[PDB]
Amino acid sequence: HWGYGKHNGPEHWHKDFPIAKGERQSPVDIDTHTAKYDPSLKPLSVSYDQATSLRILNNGHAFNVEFDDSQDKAVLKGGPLDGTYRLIQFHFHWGSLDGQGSEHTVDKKKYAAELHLVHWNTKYGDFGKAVQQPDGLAVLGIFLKVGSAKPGLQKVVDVLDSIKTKGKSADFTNFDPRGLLPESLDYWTYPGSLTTPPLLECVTWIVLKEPISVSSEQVLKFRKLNFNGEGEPEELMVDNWRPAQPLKNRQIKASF
Ligand SMILES: [Zn+2]
Repeated sequence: HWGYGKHNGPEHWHKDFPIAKGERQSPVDIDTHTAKYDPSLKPLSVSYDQATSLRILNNGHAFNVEFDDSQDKAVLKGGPLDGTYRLIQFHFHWGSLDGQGSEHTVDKKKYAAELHLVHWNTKYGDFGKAVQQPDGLAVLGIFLKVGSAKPGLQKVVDVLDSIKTKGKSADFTNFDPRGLLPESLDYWTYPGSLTTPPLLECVTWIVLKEPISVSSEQVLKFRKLNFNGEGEPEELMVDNWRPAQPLKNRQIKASF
């Protein structure tokens, strides 16, 4: 149904998902001069040592690297969060050119891509119940710029040929998401939403200030994926990002 084309893209989503014009939609532009340092924010705790990846899936709008979230293994806590959030999957948004691709922007600057590590609040028991709550998810967003290759990303890049089209999946065990993190965990945080339909307003966004560097060859491989299914007209999976939405009555806080 919805997608990123001219006839079914972000400006059309509100027809099927009225919440698209809601009060706490994502992504947003992060104005670095307006974001206020909050000394009460506790350091972020990213515990991915026991992460258990399972599979990688082309879902028609991105590719998701899925994790076993039936136990407290890979969790995010601390920072602005109260409680424990379990990693369920990560995916990226990217562009057709290096000058665009990220969903959040920083002083209107667009990065080549953006990584979203999606976590759900264990007090709600499962992801489906968590997305119906204002504090149901915590998404760790990390910007990607083109320059040096990210070694930890190569295993993901190399399996993309096996999931070129919509609906294809492939085994993807023993992938360590710690290899996708930048050095610093300094971050900005604000209350927002999922950036793809259903656009539910259930996300505490934690966006890292330090981008990771990936190579041109790495991002070029993302751009070879397809939005379409096998045996259908080829539609390159590029520009799968929603543009910045009105900040409205929200404050972005900085951990630094
Ligand atoms: Zn995303």
